[PDB]
Amino acid sequence: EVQLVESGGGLVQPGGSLRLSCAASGRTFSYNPMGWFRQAPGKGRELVAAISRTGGSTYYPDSVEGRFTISRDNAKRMVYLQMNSLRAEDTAVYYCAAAGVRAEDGRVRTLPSEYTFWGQGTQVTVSS
Amino acid sequence: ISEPPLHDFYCSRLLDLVFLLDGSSRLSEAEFEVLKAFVVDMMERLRISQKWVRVAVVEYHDGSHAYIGLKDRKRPSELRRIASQVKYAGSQVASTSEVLKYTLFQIFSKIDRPEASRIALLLMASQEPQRMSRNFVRYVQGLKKKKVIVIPVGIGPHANLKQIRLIEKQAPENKAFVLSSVDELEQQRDEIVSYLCDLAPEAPP
Repeated sequence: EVQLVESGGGLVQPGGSLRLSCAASGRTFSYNPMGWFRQAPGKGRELVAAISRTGGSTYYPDSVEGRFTISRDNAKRMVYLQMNSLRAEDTAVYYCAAAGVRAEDGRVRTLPSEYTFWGQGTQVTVSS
Repeated sequence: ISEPPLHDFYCSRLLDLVFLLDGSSRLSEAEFEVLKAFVVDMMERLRISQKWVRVAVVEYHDGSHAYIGLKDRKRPSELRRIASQVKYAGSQVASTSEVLKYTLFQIFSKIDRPEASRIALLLMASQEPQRMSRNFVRYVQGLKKKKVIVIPVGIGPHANLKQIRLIEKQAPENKAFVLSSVDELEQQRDEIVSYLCDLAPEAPP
């Protein structure tokens, strides 16, 4: 139905910067609300960033306000995670997801169970 | 591919949707402009394509003036511009019986898209002469047999409630919205487009 492909992960210096890309494809793709999640060593999946269908609305947990900007370009069927002033704890596998529950409503989605389609993951390691 | 969503709400389903606009003087020129705006807002909240939502726009007086057919392969922005430029008729009569016959024999003469739901959004402000209603139930029954859902929207105190209730009787998905005026259309828009979207399937290919 929906295929999501993350790219652009790698190693960075603490306080460094990194842009993640996600290429969305498939017939049923309708510019769904999207979200970036992560799994850090020994931890559950965390939503770090969510965006409405149009991009006019965004959600980040207070913990990461100022360190992540989610954006999207619907003409290219892309979504992005700008990572800024990176820390040790930002080391994790980063997943791009899309809401398939009531897709017609393109408002930002914070409930992780409403995210239905998932990419393969991209590793970000913040080290020396 | 071609043209991204204008709003957060965006119906990506298999739907043949027909907008039927009362052309009688029961609406002022200014009230008719409000009706077209509602139609253009609706169109902006649909994924318009031969694969997803197909739209038709007809204005009805004692006859039917089609401006867009379901099959007209044009750019959504072009289709919406056409809808915004439908002319005020301000006619003496608007015949629900005639525009339902047109929809039955001219729009839904054959079912290209059995995979899609088919919807007639009958936007009513007036009451046709009782001489013109001879075959009214016949044509609604003909639409129920072609699996066309008729959704009557009565606008204002002159809309024919007898006929709206009649349409609801003839079939259970046939469901009505009774509005006190055109200004209520914008209030009611999000509920209406949500209802229309839910009657349709997500790609059952």
